[PDB]
Amino acid sequence: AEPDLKTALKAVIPAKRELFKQVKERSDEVIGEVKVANVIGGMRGLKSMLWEGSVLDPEEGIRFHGKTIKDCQKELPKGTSGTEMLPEAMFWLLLTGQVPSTNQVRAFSRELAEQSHLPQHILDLIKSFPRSMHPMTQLSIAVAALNTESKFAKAYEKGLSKADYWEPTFDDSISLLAKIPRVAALVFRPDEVDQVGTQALDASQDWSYNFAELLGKGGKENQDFHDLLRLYLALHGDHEGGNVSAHATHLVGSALSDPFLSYSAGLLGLAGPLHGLAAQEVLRWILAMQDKIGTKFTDDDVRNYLWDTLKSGRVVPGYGHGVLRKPDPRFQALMDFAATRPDVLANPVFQLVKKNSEIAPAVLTEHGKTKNPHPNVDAASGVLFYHYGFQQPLYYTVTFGVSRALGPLVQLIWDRALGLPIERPKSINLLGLK
Amino acid sequence: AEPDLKTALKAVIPAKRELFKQVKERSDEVIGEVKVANVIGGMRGLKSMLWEGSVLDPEEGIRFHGKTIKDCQKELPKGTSGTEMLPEAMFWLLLTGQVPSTNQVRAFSRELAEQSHLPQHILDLIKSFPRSMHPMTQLSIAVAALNTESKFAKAYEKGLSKADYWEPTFDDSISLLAKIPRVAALVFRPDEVDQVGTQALDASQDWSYNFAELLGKGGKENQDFHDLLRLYLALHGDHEGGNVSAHATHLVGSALSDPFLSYSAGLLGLAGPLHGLAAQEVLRWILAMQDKIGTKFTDDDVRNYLWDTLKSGRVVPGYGHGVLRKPDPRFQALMDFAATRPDVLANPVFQLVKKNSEIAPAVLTEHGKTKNPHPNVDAASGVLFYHYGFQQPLYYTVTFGVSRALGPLVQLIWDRALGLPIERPKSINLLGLK
Repeated sequence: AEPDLKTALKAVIPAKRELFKQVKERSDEVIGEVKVANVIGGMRGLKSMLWEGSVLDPEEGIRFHGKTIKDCQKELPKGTSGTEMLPEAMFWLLLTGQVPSTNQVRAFSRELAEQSHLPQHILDLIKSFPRSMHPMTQLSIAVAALNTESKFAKAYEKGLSKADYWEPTFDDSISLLAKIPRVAALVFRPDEVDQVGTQALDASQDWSYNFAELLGKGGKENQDFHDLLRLYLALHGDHEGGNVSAHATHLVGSALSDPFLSYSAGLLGLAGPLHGLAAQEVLRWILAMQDKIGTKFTDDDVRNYLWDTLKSGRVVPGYGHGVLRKPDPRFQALMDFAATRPDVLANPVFQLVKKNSEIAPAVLTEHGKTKNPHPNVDAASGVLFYHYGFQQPLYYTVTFGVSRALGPLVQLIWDRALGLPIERPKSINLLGLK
Repeated sequence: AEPDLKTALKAVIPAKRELFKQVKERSDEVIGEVKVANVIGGMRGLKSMLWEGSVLDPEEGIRFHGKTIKDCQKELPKGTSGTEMLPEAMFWLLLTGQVPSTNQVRAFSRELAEQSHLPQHILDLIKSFPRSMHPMTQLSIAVAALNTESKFAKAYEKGLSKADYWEPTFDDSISLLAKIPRVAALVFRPDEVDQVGTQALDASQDWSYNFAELLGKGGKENQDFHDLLRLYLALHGDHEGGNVSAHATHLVGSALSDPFLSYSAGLLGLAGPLHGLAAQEVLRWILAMQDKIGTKFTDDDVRNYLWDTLKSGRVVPGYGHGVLRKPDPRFQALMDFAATRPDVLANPVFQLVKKNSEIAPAVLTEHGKTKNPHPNVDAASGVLFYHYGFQQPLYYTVTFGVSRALGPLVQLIWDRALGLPIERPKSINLLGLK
């Protein structure tokens, strides 16, 4: 009987609190400059928040406590079936700094499954949504409505010591994490709310598998989709604090709003076109290209389509977000998953994504307008979901929403464990900058 | 007719765009330093965001395009009846930089009343809320659900010029502003959704009056509450960008989420105990003090209570601003309103708030820990709502929610008009500060 997640976390809290004390003695130490560029540039490049679980390496890409995507694919536990790392395990790692054992992960998956259920009022609330309501709005709303179940909100109202803030924060995070796939499934399946809302989960089986089950893609016939979904959810869990969904969650949480409310704010940010639409834009762009170039096509047809796009003044979606000298290692992980699956490699839409990734970087480099010409994770994700029958791009941010619960909830727990204060920058008007 | 609000705004957009260009030539100018204190201190004192409508003067308090609270009380238009400045007028002033005429305000009030109506699905959504759901959660959720009516979300989806982002943003802001009092009234009155949801508003009357009407406090017998409600909503509209409800709105809005979604995020922040509970805390504290000091007390009984509170390690809620060297001029405005009304002066609980404001500052100064020991607006607001029959403090943040739509929506419109980019600071881990 090995330590469970809460216990593992308690063990590493004291070293973090100590590290925090050491850093705090250097409060007065100067680490950067603020320029006008930063004030009017949405704080671009201004190092001004704390985030523990992930740091972007300029050469290796995103890393979780120093572990690369490849380190995680090897070290982190897998499901009962399949080849891919579990998001639960990624969560463990983000929270504790440590790789759980398989045994530990199975026990955590079991708790997640035991807390998956929803109050009747949430299902009633979802049933009131019109068909036209955007799925991200549905997801944000239903997550915020679960604040009726917040142990943190109740304990704060009863009186709670600051040193105890993290415990009910942790309990609400696990609860949110357990319920969010079922909420997402209900957004996917508006006509099945009563049944999907109360469908009993296989408690032996993992978080992604049970999400797949609530989407109507369970069983052994879908074990490759399960592996995809595990991988996707793991890869998208956390990417530093500066992205809007993470920052919004931190910010709202810093006023001591519970995690249901805080992540709802994160999801309202993720609903924003400049933040959660990249995977859809890419799939749309690839489909259009396929339509134009035809199903059987030549390296030249692709290469010259790219030139036509760039000479029009359009961007090539899914390329060049990064600072890296190579592809986003999250992209590479998705292509490594593909390489083992012959039916995916036989899909002409995937073949076009792959061809494009061998050709577009050189085109973008010659063209010279983007700082970095390499693919990011959004270049491959949409297509892989498309291949398994998720052919309505509008819902792809929903899946992103499920994944992006992991990192921001971890940071909330830590924010509370350390006692980080309310987030309060200082504003200035344009007249004031002169 | 004189120019309507939209037109007045278009006239001042080019000068702001020009001013923005002048500031942008100075991008490279250095205006501050970033310390470790700032990274671990929720960005405290880091001047890093833009906010146009309000700037805090260290001597005069909050100012709106350079106008004090007293400048606004004198210059700004009033209702058909009453003595107090209208929030609609304050909105005009925040948006345009200019005092509207009375005629202009009446025309804007008429539009607000004509757009107050709600879709059937929002009333169905509100009916699904359980009695236990916190009122702020209800308000945040219902505001986000109105994104079904967003002109900005639809226009972005169809394709829209970046220089035209502000127009649909403006239209969604006015629409939100028009509907939010009716949404708030429904949170106050869950048993009357049928009537309060569809009740036609008097178009000749102002925004606060019609809010009062939807709360079940319309008519001539309530003309003083109307004036209170006007004053309160005006005073709380905007207080720089750094507060959580403002910052969250800006932040989520910078990813181009529409104003319904963006202000919903603002309201999830306002639902945080560290941001929207101050009026409640103060009222609870004054009532407890009243109970303790008894029927017959002196200045010393009160003075001793203050010492007991501070020696316990507790704060005196409603006292102590971060910069300002006098009472908050928003407090003074609320006490000036009281002084005119004999009914309010006959309230024992009001008399105790006033006594405390003549005594506590000297006590807090002697004690020496509270940085500036003067009352702020939270010292007086709760009691004045209590006097007019709002006797469940749980709902006081809802009223705050209505008011705080004004400033953040103005800033969104400007963010879009100037083309401000997505808000994206840079995070760092604790190990990284070493």
